[PDB]
Amino acid sequence: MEDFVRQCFNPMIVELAEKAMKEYGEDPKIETNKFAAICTHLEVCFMYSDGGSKHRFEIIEGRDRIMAWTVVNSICNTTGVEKPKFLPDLYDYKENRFIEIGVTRREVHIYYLEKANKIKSEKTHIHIFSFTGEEMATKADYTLDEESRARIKTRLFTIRQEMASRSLWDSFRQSERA
Ligand SMILES: [Mn+2]
Ligand SMILES: [Mn+2]
Repeated sequence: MEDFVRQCFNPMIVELAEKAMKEYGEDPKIETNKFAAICTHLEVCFMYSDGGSKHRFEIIEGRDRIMAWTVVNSICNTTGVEKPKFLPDLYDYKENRFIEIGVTRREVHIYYLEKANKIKSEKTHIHIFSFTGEEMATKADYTLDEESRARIKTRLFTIRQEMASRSLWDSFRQSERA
């Protein structure tokens, strides 16, 4: 799986994932499913931010904590949107709302509720993807066009298929915890 991750994801995503794991004392060479999951999540966030009009989204995920909060606080100050308790993933300048993105190995509805429960926000939009083509977004409002969403859904399916071909998928699929 470590070899899979390093050949599947671009070096910027892999570096960010390694850093995120080491910040919690986790070794990417040992907790390789986690390594894969973090990379997938980052890749989805960046894909999502590329799917709108130029300048539609601000990326928050993947930034160091200080810069992430600087971005969040700046946006809150200039738009008056409520300050979230936890860092979200993106800000949507069109809809004027923060976005929390999730990618799940279980099922989109359970992950959606867990995420709703964690952030406890009246205002932050949630969008969840699976590796088998399901999605689930707050108020069935999927933000992006069918084409952009299809690209994300296809990418995750492709990752799943590659894992399966290497006999990595069944361990990976069963590795997410409530
Ligand atoms: Mn995040
Ligand atoms: Mn997220």
